[PDB]
Amino acid sequence: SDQVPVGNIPRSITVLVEGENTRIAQPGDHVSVTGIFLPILRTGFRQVVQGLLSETYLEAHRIVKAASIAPEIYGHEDVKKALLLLLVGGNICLMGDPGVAKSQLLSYIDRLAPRSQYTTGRGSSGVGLTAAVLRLTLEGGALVLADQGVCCIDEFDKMAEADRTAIHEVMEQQTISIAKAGILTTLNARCSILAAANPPAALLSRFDLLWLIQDRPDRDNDLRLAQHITYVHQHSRQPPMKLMRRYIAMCREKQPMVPESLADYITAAYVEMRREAWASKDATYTSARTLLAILRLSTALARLRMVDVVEKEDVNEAIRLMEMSKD
Amino acid sequence: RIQETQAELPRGSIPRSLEVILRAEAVESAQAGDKCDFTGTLIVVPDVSKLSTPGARAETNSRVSGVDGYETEGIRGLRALGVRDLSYRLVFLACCVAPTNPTAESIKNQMTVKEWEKVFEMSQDKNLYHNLCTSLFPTIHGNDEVKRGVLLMLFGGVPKTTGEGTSLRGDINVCIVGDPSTAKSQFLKHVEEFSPRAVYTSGKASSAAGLTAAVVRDEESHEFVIEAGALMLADNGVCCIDEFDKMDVRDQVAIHEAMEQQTISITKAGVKATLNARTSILAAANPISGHYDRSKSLKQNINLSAPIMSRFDLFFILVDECNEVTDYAIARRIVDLHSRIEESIDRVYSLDDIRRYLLFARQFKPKISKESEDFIVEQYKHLRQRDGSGVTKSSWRITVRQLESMIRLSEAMARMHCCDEVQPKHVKEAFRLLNKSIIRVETFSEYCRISNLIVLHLRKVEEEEDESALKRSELVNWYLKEIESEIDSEEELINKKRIIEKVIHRLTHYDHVLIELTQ
Amino acid sequence: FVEKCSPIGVYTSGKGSSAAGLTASVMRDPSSRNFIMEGGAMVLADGGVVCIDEFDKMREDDRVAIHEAMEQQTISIAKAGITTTLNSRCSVLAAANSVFGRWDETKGEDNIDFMPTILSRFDMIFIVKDEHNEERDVMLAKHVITLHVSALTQTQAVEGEIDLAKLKKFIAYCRVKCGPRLSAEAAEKLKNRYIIMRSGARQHERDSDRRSSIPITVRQLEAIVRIAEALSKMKLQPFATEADVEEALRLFQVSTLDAALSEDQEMLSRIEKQLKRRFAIGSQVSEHSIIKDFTKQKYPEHAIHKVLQLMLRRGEIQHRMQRKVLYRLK
Amino acid sequence: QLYCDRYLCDKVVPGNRVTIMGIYSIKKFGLTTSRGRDRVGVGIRSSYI
Amino acid sequence: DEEAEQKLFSEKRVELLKELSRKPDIYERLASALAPSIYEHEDIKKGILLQLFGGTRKDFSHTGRGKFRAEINILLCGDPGTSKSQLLQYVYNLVPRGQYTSGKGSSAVGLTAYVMKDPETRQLVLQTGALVLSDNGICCIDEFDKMNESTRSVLHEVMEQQTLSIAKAGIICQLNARTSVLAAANPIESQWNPKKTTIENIQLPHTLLSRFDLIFLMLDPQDEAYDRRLAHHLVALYDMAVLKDYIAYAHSTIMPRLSEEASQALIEAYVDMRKIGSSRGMVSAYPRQLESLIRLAEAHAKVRLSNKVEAIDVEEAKRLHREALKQSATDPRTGIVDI
Amino acid sequence: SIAKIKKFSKTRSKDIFDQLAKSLAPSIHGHDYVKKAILCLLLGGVERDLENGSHIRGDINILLIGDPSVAKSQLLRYVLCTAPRAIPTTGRGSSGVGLTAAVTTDQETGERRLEAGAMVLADRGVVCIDEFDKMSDMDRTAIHEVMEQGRVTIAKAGIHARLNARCSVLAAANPVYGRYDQYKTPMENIGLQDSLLSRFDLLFIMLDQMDPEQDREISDHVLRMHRYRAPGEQDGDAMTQIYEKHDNLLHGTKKKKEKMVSAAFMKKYIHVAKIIKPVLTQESATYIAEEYSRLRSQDSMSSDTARTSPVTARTLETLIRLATAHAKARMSKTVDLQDAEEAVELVQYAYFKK
Ligand SMILES: Nc1ncnc2c1ncn2[C@@H]1O[C@H](COP(=O)(O)OP(=O)(O)O)[C@@H](O)[C@H]1O
Ligand SMILES: Nc1ncnc2c1ncn2[C@@H]1O[C@H](COP(=O)(O)OP(=O)(O)O)[C@@H](O)[C@H]1O
Ligand SMILES: Nc1ncnc2c1ncn2[C@@H]1O[C@H](COP(=O)(O)OP(=O)(O)O)[C@@H](O)[C@H]1O
Ligand SMILES: [Mg+2]
Ligand SMILES: [Mg+2]
Ligand SMILES: [Mg+2]
Repeated sequence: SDQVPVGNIPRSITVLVEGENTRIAQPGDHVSVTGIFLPILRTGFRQVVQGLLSETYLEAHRIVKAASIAPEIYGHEDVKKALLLLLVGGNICLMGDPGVAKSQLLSYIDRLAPRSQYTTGRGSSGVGLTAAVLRLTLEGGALVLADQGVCCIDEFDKMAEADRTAIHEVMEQQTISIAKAGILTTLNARCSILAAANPPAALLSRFDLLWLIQDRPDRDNDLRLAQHITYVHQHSRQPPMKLMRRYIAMCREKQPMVPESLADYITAAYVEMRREAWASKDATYTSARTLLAILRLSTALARLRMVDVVEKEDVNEAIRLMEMSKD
Repeated sequence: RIQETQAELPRGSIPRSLEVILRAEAVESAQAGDKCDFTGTLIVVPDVSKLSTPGARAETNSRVSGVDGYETEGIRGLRALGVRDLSYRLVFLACCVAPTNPTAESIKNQMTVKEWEKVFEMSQDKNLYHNLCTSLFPTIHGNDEVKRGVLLMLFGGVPKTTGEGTSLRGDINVCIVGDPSTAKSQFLKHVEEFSPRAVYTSGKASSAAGLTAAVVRDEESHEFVIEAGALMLADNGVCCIDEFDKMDVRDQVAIHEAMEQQTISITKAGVKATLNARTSILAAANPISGHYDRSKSLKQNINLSAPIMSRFDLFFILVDECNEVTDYAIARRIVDLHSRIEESIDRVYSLDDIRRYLLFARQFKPKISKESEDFIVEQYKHLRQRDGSGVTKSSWRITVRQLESMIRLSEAMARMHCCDEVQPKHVKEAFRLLNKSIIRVETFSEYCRISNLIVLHLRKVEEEEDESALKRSELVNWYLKEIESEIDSEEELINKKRIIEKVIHRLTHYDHVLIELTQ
Repeated sequence: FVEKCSPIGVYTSGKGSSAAGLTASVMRDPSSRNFIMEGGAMVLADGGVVCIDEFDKMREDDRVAIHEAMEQQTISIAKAGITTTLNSRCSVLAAANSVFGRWDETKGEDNIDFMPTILSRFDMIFIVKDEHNEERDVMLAKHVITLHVSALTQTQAVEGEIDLAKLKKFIAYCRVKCGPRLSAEAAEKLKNRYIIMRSGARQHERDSDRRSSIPITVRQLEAIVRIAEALSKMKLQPFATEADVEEALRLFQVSTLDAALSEDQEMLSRIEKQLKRRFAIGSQVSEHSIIKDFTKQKYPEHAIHKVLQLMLRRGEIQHRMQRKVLYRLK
Repeated sequence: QLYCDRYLCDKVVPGNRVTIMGIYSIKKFGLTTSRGRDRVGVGIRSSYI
Repeated sequence: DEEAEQKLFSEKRVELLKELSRKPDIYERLASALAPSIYEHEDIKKGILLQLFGGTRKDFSHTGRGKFRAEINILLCGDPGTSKSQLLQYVYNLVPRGQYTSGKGSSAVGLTAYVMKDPETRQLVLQTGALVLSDNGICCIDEFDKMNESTRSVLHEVMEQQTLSIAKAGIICQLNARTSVLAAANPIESQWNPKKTTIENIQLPHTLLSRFDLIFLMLDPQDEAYDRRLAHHLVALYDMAVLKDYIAYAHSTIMPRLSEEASQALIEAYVDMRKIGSSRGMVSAYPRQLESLIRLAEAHAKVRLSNKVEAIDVEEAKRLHREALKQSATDPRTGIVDI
Repeated sequence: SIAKIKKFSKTRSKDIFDQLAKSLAPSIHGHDYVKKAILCLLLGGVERDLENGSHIRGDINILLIGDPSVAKSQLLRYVLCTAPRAIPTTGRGSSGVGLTAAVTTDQETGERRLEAGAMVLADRGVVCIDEFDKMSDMDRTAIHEVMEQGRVTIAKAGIHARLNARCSVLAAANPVYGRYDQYKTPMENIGLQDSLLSRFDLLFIMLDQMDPEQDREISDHVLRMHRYRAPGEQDGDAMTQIYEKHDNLLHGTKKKKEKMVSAAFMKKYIHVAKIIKPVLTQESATYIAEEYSRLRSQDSMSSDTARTSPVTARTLETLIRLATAHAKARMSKTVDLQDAEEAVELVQYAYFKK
């Protein structure tokens, strides 16, 4: 999109790929190709101009494809920790008032992730999600492309109901099922979803973590935000990714395990938590899904520490994060 | 074209389609919609566009090579060696076509002596009216009115034409509306099983082109051929429509066109044609709320357009009783079906005998006797007088269409009993059935009667005199004076006085029917 | 008659016509990629007159487009890969019906459903009523029957009628030939009168304590200017005179101010307010008593009769067996 | 079907009511064979004015 | 395919299974062996097992009634924070000829069959959909609430007549769709609000609801013992062949039948159910529930490897029917579930 | 489709934007604030990019609400005539598909192709939306993507793209009650959600006050314009210096002491100013931040009047953008305090009403 002139549309080219170069690139990837530019003599329907016309194509010979998260945005440190945990791995939703930069966090997440997709609303609605048949081969949408990656969705509440049902299916079941005239398939989508929205029981019941961002007009916080924004606009750099990608890749290689003893402690905590939730009649949801989310967060933190056995600090930090999100 | 039947289908498989070819005399038979056995040969015929990839092919055995300037290249070499692609398809040639299971004089001659004996034995039985009800519907409990209506629709009336070029309907249409689980689809399924030419369709499953007809081009000649829809295959038969409310409004418009004109007009692909659709329609519909509302008329309980509503001859309404003893009587039958798979049935006539008798009976065209004219006139007069204000509101309102329906039902009864003329028994039966189909709205009558009497008195006072009028006390005294010959004691008199005073207060203040003025 | 008289004229109703819309539309031909535009009733006329019946029945899209069509005389349509601006220089002559079906004088406002925005674009507004005149009906009937009789023989109703062809050609000639502009002396008088009219309108709004449904804006001043210019053009003159502006202001008053100010109506409102309190619900009053009571107050009898007729139309008043005494209902 | 040559072009807009004086003729593009799956008509040349 | 052939040469296994069947607790053991990684919900697993066994496929063509549905359709209504989805996944992965649909993702034409033309040859007039491929199998429907009325119209005929009728241009046919349905549903508010009644919470037409054999109202009691057991099990998460052979043998070797005692027990159960369900607020009863009771009794008879249905089977079926709807705890005159 | 500019700018400084605002359109009477805002659109802000690929918007957006006959459409038409890339798109004239873009399957090849809408064609340009209130909700949700980031994301199975749509928007919408009600708060009259209001940089409310002297002035101006005739055309007929020559009627006898700028020089100067790239100074950053905090605290102090638009994080960017636009107006190298003061005056006027 950077190289397109003013008011025009991106142009396309066709590449042919040989033996070992085959199976290197996947749809949606950014690639650099070393190739030879050659024509093809065309024989077919008659044309206006006499002579020898041809079609061009490219023959390839080589194809080549805590830390600070979005340091430009001030505040939201706990949300940034939760985002780090979601990137590392073992579904996060943000609801906020307008004027708080929720879209920019999703943009940063899309840029950071190796496999990622970013959707803005009705522009990618329908066939942009799921998949469709084209001349026959089946081509997938954003959810299919982001398989084993992270997906980002903006203005979630404005989406059509069908898209929301598909998103719920992806979050819970992790596969898509399509049964329409001409299509009868099940698609694999092992991707984690980050969603943004404006101010429901569905989000609380289905999602794992919800972050509510309320703009309370405190003078000190607003003044510091103004100072940070002026610094950003003037010096074009925050006040004083490859390493982050390599660190995440090294981290995901390991898989910690839960010992037998700590279970009792965890069990106790869970019970007590639910008891408190039963004491506070204004509370809304506690279920085994919350315990599963806590276990997954603790395993992710243990993976961050590269420890073989889950430890106490990870469980405490997961409990604190869930408490902060709920409050 | 022929198709594999449903009974031969394996698991999860679409029926197989085959092409059959008729030569010379056998060409006549095997009309569309039949279910027939073929006897012949299985023969291989070449095809053209089967092989998108190269396959088996022919060539010549001569050891011939090319010469310079005439080298056997692609096209010239293939043409020189006479190479042909070996592609084939399977085609069936038929030499014998028979019905799988087999002009009144012709029908009589076709039947054997034993079949005619059985037909005559059936003919002179009054229990034919009763036993046919139980034979076709052994398992369904109760609802004998619906069984009688379905039988009358099956036998049908007589079509006629007038001297002005108009035509009069001879068919009967039936609709059933009921609460859930009142065996409503069982009647449709039983009629589909019994009838030889019947099509059962759901509301949303059948498309517009699925009904009516389609036009396609002939394979060899320049002419065109017509693919028959559900209504055309059910011509002079019965068409069953379940979930009648789910049909699209424009599909309902097409259905109403077929019901009124009894003709389908096609103007497509350079072909203009008119085809006959003399079908009788049996339809099932659900109430809007899923249950019948006893406090509202029929027009307020169903989402159907007025024209098609008026076209239907008979409407039947089924309501489930909550805790009557019938719950026992129903259960005894249902388990009897599960405990006794086939031994719990006491049919009087086999279905084939019934079909033969129906085929013989449909040929008759009875006339209308002289006394029947006056009897029908007086019965219609009584039916219309039933609509008077002296009784509660009814679901229907009676028009001339009810008179024509009565005539059609009389003709159907005469056809069923094979008599040569319409006689008062059939008229009485049709009158009885049409009255029993009508259901009165239940919410009151006494209040309405008192209000009407008061209105009549006040308006007579207003119209008869330009002088002064009376007051409330005068009205009460007048009504009591008129009742004086009807109340024997003071207690009843005072109770009725209190009741009428409260009723008058309600009329003046709540209903606003009567106006009150000061001195 | 306007449609026939004007050199270019289109007669339409609300929602367009049988097979022609009121505004233009744009489509793309899929086989051969061409941007096709369908002529509407407004685009088909340029410099002509568009007569519009049933102004109330218009659809939403046409209603929005007609705002620009009336104001800037252009329509703007944008679709995928195309943006176009079409010219529509039409004069508008519209007819409409009452909200209740017939006019109700005492109700004053709320008899017109149009919002003030669309009503602002009009230059002059006329209100016509079925006025009771016993001796005028005889003249109307005689005129109608005389027309019916004389239509068969001679088309010479008036001595000095301009022939339709001559009138058409003369109108075209005057429109094409020259164009006039105002004069400063008349301009200052027009300014003074316009300021006075605006002041009176504001005073009326403030005193009546209700927003006027037919406002007086700059567009009405330009409308008076345009009417004076048209009167000047009718005589081929390059500059108008005081008399033209005086006639224009007379017409503008008679139409617009009588429409917007809709003592007779206020006095009828006073009578209605008095009667509503005096009338006892569920009681009878003799018409003679009401007539005496209001004539002792020295109000005209015709106003009382009209108020009683309007109440009869609404249904609050009913006659007894003898029409001498009425009673009140709701 | 009508044939217009030289200055007669663009003198008529679709929708106009016209009176036309002309010569009744047939097209002449050689003795071509009939086409399509319908070949009933024999010796028929398309006509025009 | 293999059931229709005499390949039970393993007389050792036959004897072992026939001896196992005589043991009393085997029923519960089967409910225990159906899913090792699933929680204390034994009633749900028992219902799924009875679904697996299925009712007897009687022949009623001579009667003229038509086909009689011999299979079991089950519904699970509850909050999203439960394990119904895992149950559907396990049933899909366990049984051959299984299909899975979810909410609005499927259309009315996507099911049944649709018109096609071959990309390789000239024509292939009709192609089967999701339901027909599930013939003699299991179809698992999730997010049943979001499905439109157009697809529910198809489901109405599929769930009862076991057949489909298609009438389009040049295509008139009847197909077999002998499937068994496992449906999942959510409350309208995504919470089981106790102030609203059961019918108001579910928000489905009674015609659709009546055809389900069993309805499981998943509710959260917040018991401490439940919390401790589930937490311990879930954290601790950090013979199949014998079951397969037994299920195949029972499914392919025995035809259940019932005597007059079972008949009268069924009739008594039916009238009692009608008495209980008469009150408004709760799901009313219909005659199809009698057939559902018959099917469950026949499945339970199959479990015990018995050709004769005893009163024990009918009583167990009645117990399951009563417990699934939670009619015992539910207030009969207000339609509100209590604890 | 140099010395003069340098001398004029260096000599005038503040008088540059003063005269440009005053001489924007003689055909329109008064409304200095709206003329200033339109000039700010014409000059615009500065697009900025950083290391992480972050994008910061630099365009301005305005919404005008007023009584009928306040010449909003005249302003829109003038901006269409003057701006280089200007496209008019009314409320129901164009739908959501024709605004941004669409995807079509090419029958000739079977591929997927992109067709650009109104906003994509108007890259670095102006889109004018008359009768903005009649636009449907979904179209405004679609316009959100263009108004926030300036890009359009498009996707259908087989193709997906991010098209550039950096643009500025004018919009005019009628009040819900036909005429603006004085007593009711502006929130009831506007009838728009807070998110959409935050999307716009400026809100303006225009009223037709019937003051006799104001009406006299309006009548004088209108009739002076009406009586005017083009020089060189005979009466009664049918149908470059930096400063415009004085006219007896178009300007008046009193205005002889001042002059108006010619249109051609105005366009040349606007283009040159749009080219110039100013920079923000340290003096004004703290000043603007303190005033933003002052406004967000005054939120409690403004008790006698209501607020037209909510104050969010976008307000600070709007302040900086207006400051940079004013710095563009007078050719220089850095943003000064006077531009910040002018921006703050505009914000104070637009954001609150009596
Ligand atoms: N905490 C913050 N730090 C820096 N900039 C912010 C912050 N919050 C908001 N912003 C600015 O405000 C704007 C918010 O717009 P956007 O993120 O599109 O809102 P939303 O995502 O709610 O639609 C962004 O351009 C961003 O530069
Ligand atoms: N009166 C009855 N006699 C016998 N069986 C009945 C009766 N009423 C209902 N049933 C049984 O209940 C079921 C009713 O379902 P169905 O008729 O399909 O309902 P609907 O047609 O209203 O959708 C049938 O399977 C039938 O066996
Ligand atoms: N301030 C003003 N200066 C000059 N003319 C004006 C002014 N305000 C209104 N007008 C006149 O009033 C008319 C208003 O029409 P229009 O611009 O369509 O109003 P709106 O856009 O509010 O509907 C214009 O023709 C214009 O000549
Ligand atoms: Mg955003
Ligand atoms: Mg049914
Ligand atoms: Mg305007």
